[PDB]
Amino acid sequence: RMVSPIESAEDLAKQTEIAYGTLDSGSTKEFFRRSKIAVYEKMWSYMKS
Amino acid sequence: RMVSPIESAEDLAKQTEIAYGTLDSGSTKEFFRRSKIAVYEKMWSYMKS
Amino acid sequence: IVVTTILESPYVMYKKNHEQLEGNERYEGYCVDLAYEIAKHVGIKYKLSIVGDGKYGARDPETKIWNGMVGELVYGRADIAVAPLTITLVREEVIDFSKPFMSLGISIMIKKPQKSKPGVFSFLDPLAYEIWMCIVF
Amino acid sequence: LVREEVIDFSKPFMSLGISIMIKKPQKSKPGVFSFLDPLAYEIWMCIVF
Amino acid sequence: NLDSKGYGVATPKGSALGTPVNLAVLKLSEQGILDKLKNKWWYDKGECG
Amino acid sequence: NLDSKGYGVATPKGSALGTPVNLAVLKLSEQGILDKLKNKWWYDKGECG
Repeated sequence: RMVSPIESAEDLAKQTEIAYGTLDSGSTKEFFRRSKIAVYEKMWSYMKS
Repeated sequence: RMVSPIESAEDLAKQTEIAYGTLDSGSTKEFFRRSKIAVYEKMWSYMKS
Repeated sequence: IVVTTILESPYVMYKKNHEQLEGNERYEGYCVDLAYEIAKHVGIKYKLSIVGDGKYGARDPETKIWNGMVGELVYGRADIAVAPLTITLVREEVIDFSKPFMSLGISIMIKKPQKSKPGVFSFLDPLAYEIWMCIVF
Repeated sequence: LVREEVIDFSKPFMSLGISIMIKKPQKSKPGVFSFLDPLAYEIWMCIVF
Repeated sequence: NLDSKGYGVATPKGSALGTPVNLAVLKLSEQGILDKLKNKWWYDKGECG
Repeated sequence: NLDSKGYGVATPKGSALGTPVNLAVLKLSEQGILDKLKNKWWYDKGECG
């Protein structure tokens, strides 16, 4: 009864057992590269590394 | 719920099951050697012997 | 301006393709960014250098010669050292230190606690030992 | 920074920061007859009736 | 922590970059840039989450 | 802590006591005298247990 699925980008960033990515050389990749939001910056660092 | 057996230097000093150490030659070892505080004095006594 | 440094993660690191890279673009890490920001604020052109012997700095008790980054600064081989160089009395007597950009200390590392194999008589764990004794009484 | 421009500060003789102070949580002392807590008083009374 | 230490930006004695570097460090500290770098390089790139 | 700050011993700009005071504070820090004084005035005289 306590299980909660992923429901936002913060949930993706916090966890580590689910990988995530995006199309290479696209608009989403540029969005994540240029983002100044903490969660999106963390996501960019993860995907790049 | 997982509880760590150690939560401070005092806990390290009191117990004896868990060993502890430092580098063979470094700033930490010199700090413990020169320490005049009772807790760190006891920790140094344990580590040297 | 020569910025002496020591290769120590995460302070300084080699990029995944540092072989094809030249100059400051080779390196990355906390102190690379710190040197970049300090140069920006002071407005200077700087080149990162890795001290040859890879030592923070100490005085030879026999030759009385400083080594490492402190040696580079003392003898004029470097202009600034952006590295995890602790502020100490001996070093402070031969160089100038800025205020601590990072504060640290001695701390305890322990393996993360992990679920232990159940004991043989772990079925008595829900109730305290005093409860069992008083139940018998 | 503002002060450092007009006076000379030595190295920090004591480090600090911004921290949160909260009223210490009162220790929980179970009542003598707290084993009746799961059910309301009216439930016990109506059970007797 | 069992003691207090700090990392500094060393400079040769009498150099003109001493005061500018000290003030740059203080500025970066007050602007939160040092904390941002610490978080980026310790936790954003951390592999544990 | 939400940030990192430090207390320092101030002096007039260009004063002759600047470097002696700085070295004295560093020596006290390395000798454990500052930690001893803090422990004395915070916990040894601590009304709480």
